[PDB]
Amino acid sequence: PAWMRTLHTTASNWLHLIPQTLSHLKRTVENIKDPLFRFFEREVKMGAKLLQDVRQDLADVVQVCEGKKKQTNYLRTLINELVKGILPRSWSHYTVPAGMTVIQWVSDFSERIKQLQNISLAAASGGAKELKNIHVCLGGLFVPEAYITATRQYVAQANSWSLEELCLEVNVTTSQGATLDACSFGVTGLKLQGATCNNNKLSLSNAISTALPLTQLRWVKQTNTEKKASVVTLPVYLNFTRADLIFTVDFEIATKEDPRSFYERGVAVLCT
Amino acid sequence: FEPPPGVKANMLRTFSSIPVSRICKSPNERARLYFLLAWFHAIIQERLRYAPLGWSKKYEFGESDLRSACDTVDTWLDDTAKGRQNISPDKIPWSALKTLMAQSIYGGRVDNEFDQRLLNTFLERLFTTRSFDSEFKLACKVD
Amino acid sequence: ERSSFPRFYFVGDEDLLEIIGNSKNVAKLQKHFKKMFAGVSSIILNEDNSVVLGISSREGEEVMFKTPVSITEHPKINEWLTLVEKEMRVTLAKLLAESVTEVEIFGKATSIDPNTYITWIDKYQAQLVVLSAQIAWSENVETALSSMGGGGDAAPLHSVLSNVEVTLNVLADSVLMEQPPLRRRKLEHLITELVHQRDVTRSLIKSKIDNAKSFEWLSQMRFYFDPKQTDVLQQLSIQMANAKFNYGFEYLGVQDKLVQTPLTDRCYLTMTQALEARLGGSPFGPAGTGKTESVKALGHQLGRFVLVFNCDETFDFQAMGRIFVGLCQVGAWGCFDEFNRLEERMLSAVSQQVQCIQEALREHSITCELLNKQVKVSPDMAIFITMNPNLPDNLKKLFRSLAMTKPDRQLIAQVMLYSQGFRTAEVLANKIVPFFKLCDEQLSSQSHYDFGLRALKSVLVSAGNVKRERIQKIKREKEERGEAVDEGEIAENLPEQEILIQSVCETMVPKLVAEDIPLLFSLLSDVFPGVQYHRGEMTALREELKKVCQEMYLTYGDGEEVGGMWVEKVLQLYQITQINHGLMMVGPSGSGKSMAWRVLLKALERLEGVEGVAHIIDPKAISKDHLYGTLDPNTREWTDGLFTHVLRKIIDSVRGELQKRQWIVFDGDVDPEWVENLNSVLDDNKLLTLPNGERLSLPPNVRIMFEVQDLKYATLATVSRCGMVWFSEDVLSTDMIFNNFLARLRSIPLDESPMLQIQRDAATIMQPYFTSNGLVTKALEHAFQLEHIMDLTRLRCLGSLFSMLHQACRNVAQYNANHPDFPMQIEQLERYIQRYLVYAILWSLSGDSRLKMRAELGEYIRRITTVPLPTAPNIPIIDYEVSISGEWSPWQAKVPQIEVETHKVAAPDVVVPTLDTVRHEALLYTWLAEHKPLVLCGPPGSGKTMTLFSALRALPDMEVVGLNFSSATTPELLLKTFDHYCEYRRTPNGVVLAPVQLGKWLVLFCDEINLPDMDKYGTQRVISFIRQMVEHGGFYRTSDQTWVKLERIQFVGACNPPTDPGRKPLSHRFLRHVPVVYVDYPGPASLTQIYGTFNRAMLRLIPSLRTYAEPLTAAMVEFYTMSQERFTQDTQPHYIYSPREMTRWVRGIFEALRPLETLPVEGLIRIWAHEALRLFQDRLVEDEERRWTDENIDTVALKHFPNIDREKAMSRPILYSNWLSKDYIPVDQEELRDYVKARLKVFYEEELDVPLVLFNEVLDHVLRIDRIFRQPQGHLLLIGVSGAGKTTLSRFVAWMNGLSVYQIKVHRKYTGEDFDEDLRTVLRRSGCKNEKIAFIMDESNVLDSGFLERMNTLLANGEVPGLFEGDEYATLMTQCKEGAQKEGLMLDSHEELYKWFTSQVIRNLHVVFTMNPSSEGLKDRAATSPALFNRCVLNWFGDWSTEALYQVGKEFTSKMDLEKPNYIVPDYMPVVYDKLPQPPSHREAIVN
Ligand SMILES: Nc1ncnc2c1ncn2[C@@H]1O[C@H](COP(=O)(O)OP(=O)(O)OP(=O)(O)O)[C@@H](O)[C@H]1O
Ligand SMILES: Nc1ncnc2c1ncn2[C@@H]1O[C@H](COP(=O)(O)OP(=O)(O)O)[C@@H](O)[C@H]1O
Ligand SMILES: Nc1ncnc2c1ncn2[C@@H]1O[C@H](COP(=O)(O)OP(=O)(O)O)[C@@H](O)[C@H]1O
Ligand SMILES: Nc1ncnc2c1ncn2[C@@H]1O[C@H](COP(=O)(O)OP(=O)(O)O)[C@@H](O)[C@H]1O
Repeated sequence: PAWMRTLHTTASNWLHLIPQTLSHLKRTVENIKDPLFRFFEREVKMGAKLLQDVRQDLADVVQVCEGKKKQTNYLRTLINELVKGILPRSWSHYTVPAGMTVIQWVSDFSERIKQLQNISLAAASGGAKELKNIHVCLGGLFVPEAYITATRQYVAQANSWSLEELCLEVNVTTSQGATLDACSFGVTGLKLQGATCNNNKLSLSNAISTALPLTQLRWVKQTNTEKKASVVTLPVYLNFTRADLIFTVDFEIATKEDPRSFYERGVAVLCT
Repeated sequence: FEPPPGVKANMLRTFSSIPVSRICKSPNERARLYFLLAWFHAIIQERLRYAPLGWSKKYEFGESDLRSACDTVDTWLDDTAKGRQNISPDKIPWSALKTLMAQSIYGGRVDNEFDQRLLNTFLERLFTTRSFDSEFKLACKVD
Repeated sequence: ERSSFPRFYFVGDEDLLEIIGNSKNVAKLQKHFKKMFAGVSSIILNEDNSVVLGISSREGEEVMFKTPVSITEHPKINEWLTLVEKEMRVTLAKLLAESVTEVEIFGKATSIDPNTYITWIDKYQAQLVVLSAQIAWSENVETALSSMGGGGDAAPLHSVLSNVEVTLNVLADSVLMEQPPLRRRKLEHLITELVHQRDVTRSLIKSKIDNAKSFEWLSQMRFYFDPKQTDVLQQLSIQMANAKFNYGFEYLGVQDKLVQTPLTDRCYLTMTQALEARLGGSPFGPAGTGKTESVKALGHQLGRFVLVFNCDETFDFQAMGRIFVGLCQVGAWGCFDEFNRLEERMLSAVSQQVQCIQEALREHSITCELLNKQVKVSPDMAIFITMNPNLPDNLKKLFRSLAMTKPDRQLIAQVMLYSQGFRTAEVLANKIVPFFKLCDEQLSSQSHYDFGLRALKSVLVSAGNVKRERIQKIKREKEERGEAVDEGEIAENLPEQEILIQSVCETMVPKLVAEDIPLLFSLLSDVFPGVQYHRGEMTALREELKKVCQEMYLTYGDGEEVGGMWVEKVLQLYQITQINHGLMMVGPSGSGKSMAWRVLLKALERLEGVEGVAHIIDPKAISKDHLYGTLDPNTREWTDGLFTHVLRKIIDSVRGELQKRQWIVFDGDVDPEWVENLNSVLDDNKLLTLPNGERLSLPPNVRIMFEVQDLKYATLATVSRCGMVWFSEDVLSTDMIFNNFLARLRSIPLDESPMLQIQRDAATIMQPYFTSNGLVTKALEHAFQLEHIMDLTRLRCLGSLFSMLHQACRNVAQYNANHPDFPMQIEQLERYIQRYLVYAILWSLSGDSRLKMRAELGEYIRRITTVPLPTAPNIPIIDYEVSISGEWSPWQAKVPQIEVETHKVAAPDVVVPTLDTVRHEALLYTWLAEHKPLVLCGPPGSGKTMTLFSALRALPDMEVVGLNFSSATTPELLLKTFDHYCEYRRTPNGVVLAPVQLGKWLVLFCDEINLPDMDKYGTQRVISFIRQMVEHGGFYRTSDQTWVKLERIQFVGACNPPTDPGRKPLSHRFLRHVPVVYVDYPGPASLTQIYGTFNRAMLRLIPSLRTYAEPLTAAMVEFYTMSQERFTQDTQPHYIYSPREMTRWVRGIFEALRPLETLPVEGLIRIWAHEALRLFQDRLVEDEERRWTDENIDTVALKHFPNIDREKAMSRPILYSNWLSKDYIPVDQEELRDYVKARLKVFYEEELDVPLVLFNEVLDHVLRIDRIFRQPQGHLLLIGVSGAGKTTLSRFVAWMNGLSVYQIKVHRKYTGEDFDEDLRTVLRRSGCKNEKIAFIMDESNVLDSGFLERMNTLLANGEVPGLFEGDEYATLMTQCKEGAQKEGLMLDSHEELYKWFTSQVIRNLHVVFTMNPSSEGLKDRAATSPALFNRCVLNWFGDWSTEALYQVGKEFTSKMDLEKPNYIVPDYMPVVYDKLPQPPSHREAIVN
């Protein structure tokens, strides 16, 4: 059947596209003490497991396509989902937009695995200290709220502060013109929909989306001072479907702006 | 059969659905309130079509919620204005309407905190004594 | 009757009948009051039991009626019930008035006196004092707003807030010091409400509200009390927003107060608006957000009882219908929990019901149709539906919605901390809540992990208890050292972060896996920085544990010492017992959970002086209806379940068990079917609710624990509702098990002392090998690396090794007994024990694997050990045995050389001894001496059933009972076997099940122990039951729910590999107790020996051929070899080969030879070829397979019989028949065709006239089928495309041989009972009549798998006991009696005539099964019912071949004349018929 031949073609194409393997992080007592290393090791293990599962499933599909392997119930269900264009349930272990088809999912998985491979290489080259200074895309991670919590824990442990007394400040600056302080963590890929951010100041704009060059998350002691009238709280959704709420950022609107207009127009930060 | 899109069409359907006698009661201001309610309802429903942007999910802001809001307005206006032909716009129980239509009606389906914030913004913009002036703007810089 | 006073309408028909019958027995009415009241569990009466003095709640708080209701004055049940309810409402209102006046005296006060406040709290109820505080605060705020109405004036409202503050202060001092638990709950509720009132008053102050009608005040829930109101019921009115509700005034007793967090307030507003608008509310949202609780709190605050149903997948309707109509008549609220879980049809039905009720409610804004009855719906009725993400389409317009997206955990804590009396509660809450978020996120995911709200709540309650205990300890120290006592001083100087850390650790560390323990500490270092805790050792408990471990022969240790981890786990179990009533010891089997809790119970008994009693209940083995209790659908009688029975026994306090410590251990797997009922017990309410409605209060001394190995299937609800203790397999190290075995061997004698001295000497000998990193440990580590047929469990291997060493000690004792002159000296004893130990590791660790891994283990142990070993160059130590002289002697010498009798060839009973036979006989002897159940696992056939049977019949005192387990096996089968062969007797220990035959060990052989199907939760009921009697030494009789101890009963099982289709792997917990021996197919040498013996015994009939016995057997084996190598099971599901085929071969050759007095070698080769074709060729599917088979048998015949003629011995027409000749001598195909054609003509004349063309395949088929009918118990599995003639030939053969054809007329309504009755008729028609029946079955006639199960049992036993019972069985008995009288056999008892009936059926009845060639369907049929593939012989009709089609065409188109002389032969003839004549005629061309 021609469907079998074209499924062979697309399976081979994806097996070429997806990276080969992922390297687990090396455990160490000092690394175990570090929370960022723990979070990144969990992410690496999850990514490696999912990558191995997907690669083995694609290899089994290819072997069936040659006729060398018979379609078991799991393999038959996978083939049916592939032909119908629906995302297999086994593959989807992280949160994914509902309408995303298989090809886009494979592309996203490839990008995430590339990011994880770079992260593992950087960690192996240095350690947790280098792991602190890695600019990581929140959308690329499987659980970005875990990353936010990990940064909070790292800042609390470095300065011997308590977790509940720390608050988050966002500094949106260019990647080249950025300062990596002790409490500052870089994040890329955030996109602002409904507004433009210049000099950490929000301005209303008609553009559909303005890409934030580099967002610096800084954990600071609770000043216990009321937020100014120009301070606006913007949600950070994981994808464009706006079903996942990672956290909330606080920005300073420009003068002559109205925060109610910001609320009405649905201005929000998106991970991807 | 589908409802014709358009704030004008939505308001016309809302006004046709409500009996004419109810909107014309002892307080002459009551009709004004109803109009505002209709407008607000229309706006809310017309933000459903832009689901990712206007809201976070396709809520069921159906006719039942509109009927509940009309009943709430009726009861609170009757309690505040006990058979008075005219009532001052300040004396209108604005806070009761805003709170009830932010938490009980139109807010029971709202689970996202930011959707609740948007609903509160809309209610505080529309339902106020300042609406009873001829300078009130139902919308700003439309075109 | 129920129409008047609808309040008792709540109960069903059962309780109505009971209250009508026992109306005068008021003491028996307490269950009804427990059912319908919320808090009232009993009514307080006098000694005369004639006047209702008051009411009493489950906690012990009671209310005395101002004017008691006299039952004598109103004999009618309804009249005095209504009087009691009215009295309770009026008295509650009067007490509310009194307490409101008292608290108003307390209100408006600069300071309050603690003694007066505590006295006021003690005087009234918790609900009443909370309501009085609410009323007083509401009135004070209303007065303040009335004063403020002027506007721009001074604010005494501050004072009101200050008032609350000051009284809050005294509360913060009341809970610090020790209080009675009831007053403690009262103080907790009062503190929670006072904190809420202070917060809302602060909000009012901030808002500067100065008008009483301002909506900011109107939103808050307000209470108004009007003494002036004539009706006490209407005195209290709860107004919030525009909604108004009259207070229920119904006694709630004491309930858990819910801190009113922002969300809960929003919920209150939304639900009150919905109820005012006369439609219910749906608080949809995720799990554990307050959805259900919030509804219950709203109902209780209005004085109403909410009935919270559970909408699980297994949901009852008639109970739901009765409970719902009861609520409708009562007017009490009803909440639905997780509506979406309901089945779509179930959902639609319940949605329609609630739609009708809601429509009635809106119409009331009055009776409605419910269960074909008129139900009066009170206006106060309300309905709530909690959902998890929508509402059904018919309900979307009838119900408001509300979002419980996220609970206010940060406040819930703060408020509960201030309730416990903690200072700096804000910081502690802001630390603890994110800490639990971290635990829920950062810790590795596990099935038993739980970090939800319920956890926070519990952890905080435990922290409050810990702080109170520490306060008491410091107070006692101050009493002993000095005299300055000041509770405030102790509280101020008391660290509180340390208390929270200690409580968190005591509650959560036990459930943490080995890897997650450090992370938690790091998490604490992140949340509670710089503050550390140190666990307080229990020195007295450690000493008691050491003594009990010494008494029980267990290893005890401290810290890093051996057994330290186990001791820490026992201490953690003790702490969880202290801080919880529901426990769960999770961990892989073999972690010591059972012994951990047993040792802890014994140590607690010996320490505290409170004797402990443990009830071990297996939930899965018993039925859930028998577990919790049965309510008869018609007689409505309630019989308490096992758990219900033991709980009622404990509550009754008959023999002081309330004094004792009762531990109910639910040993067994847990699934969300039975434990759902236990969810009402594991919560803080601690009550068991039965379907009859009767609720039993859980005594404080009772602890519920689930000794469950895995939690992959338990719901998160139960996980969150009980404490968890994790027992990793690393807890019980191997050294501990070795020490336990050695101590038990040294201490207890094996018989029940000389052999005790022998055991001590043996333990001294093997002590070097049992040390840490010894021979046994390294051998076990290597054995885990190999592959085994079943799952490897460390305790299984260790238990088998210990049993075999016990057998070694018994052998030493026997040798000493038989040699009184010379008992075995020390050197020979060391040699024997060392060699037997090596042999014991060899046969214990690798006793369940193939020979290659057995040899691998042998080589490894040879490399690593120092014990002397046999010097055989290639023979492994396994074929060697250890003699009583301590020497390595070959097993071959133990193998004799017997010559079977000629008439006994291939007989079922005879077993030819060989290497595998003797080795497995020795292993079976050993594992039967200790009565240890064992499992013989191996491929089909393989000599497993017979090898076991030979051993068991060799044993004299052990009778055998076989039980063919099927895919539908249930413990009722074991119960039937027990009541058939054993009997219950009352003994001083208790009731005991023992065989009716004295001094006999009944062995319940189970033919297929892994066949039974597992439930949807991975549990096999029969396997769990067998494990239960094996490990607990007994089971539970459900007729009276009593512990039955098994006496002289042991189990033995056999099974095919679990990897085979239709085979389920056994539980690890069960596999721990049963050693598995892998009986592989006998090797070529074993087959050669066994069947050379059979051939030599066979050929004694014809001496002139005797000398050919040796090669023939080889040939018979030789060909067979490549058969098992060529047609593997991968190609086809039925392509299996076993020594059973070879035995059938020998039997067939003997049957062919016995008639004939003399016969040359060519005739013998012809018989052998005929049998090879009839065994190894009909099963084949493809033509090339048959060609290969024929060529291979040809080659084998020439290889082993070279000096023979191929044309005569191996003539192509191999047709054997007894139709023409008297004897079974081969017949030419043509003469056979002529005879069967004449028989077909007679068939046409007599039976149905259908023309049948006689192609050569029909001859072969009519021969094989006739062969099968002639042999007793001849059963066929005909396979072929439909219409090929399977039934056509079956009917023909049955008519020819005299068998009456019987087919079952199957239709759509042909139920299982109809098939059962047809089977009964056939059984009557076969055995009772001595009339042979050809039973025609087609898979179309099969409408259910149960048909196949009954057929399986019939094939495997020649009968099915299930069909014939009671009057039917008596009719059968009469019939077989008449039949035996006619035939000439005089038998009286039922058993002998039943056996004669079974023999008659097995010799007469013949069942055939026709099927189409569905290979996947073939595999499913084989897996579902093994008997159709076990002994049923199956043929491959397939489809008519080209030759067959050609012959059909010619014979049928013989009448028409396609004889055309003008036909010319073409140059190219498209030949498709193989034997087409070289000139095609016109007719030949047309047929082609
Ligand atoms: N402290 C100990 N020292 C030495 N041996 C011990 C100790 N505790 C238990 N054992 C032994 O180890 C084995 C543990 O059996 P036990 O039934 O307690 O395990 P389990 O994990 O509860 O298994 P199951 O869940 O199947 O009941 C037994 O042979 C027991 O005698
Ligand atoms: N406002 C609250 N005050 C006190 N406890 C609460 C509150 N909200 C929720 N809880 C607790 O949280 C848990 C949620 O249980 P439940 O109400 O059954 O949740 P759900 O119905 O969402 O499954 C319970 O232990 C409940 O007592
Ligand atoms: N040592 C032996 N002596 C005699 N017959 C044997 C021996 N080993 C195997 N057989 C033959 O193999 C067959 C084994 O079948 P059986 O053990 O009943 O299968 P299962 O154990 O699966 O029920 C028997 O028919 C028997 O004739
Ligand atoms: N040897 C044969 N010659 C001619 N017709 C046959 C032969 N065997 C079967 N049939 C035909 O098959 C029909 C019955 O098929 P049946 O045996 O019921 O199919 P199944 O194989 O499903 O049992 C009869 O009508 C008969 O004509």
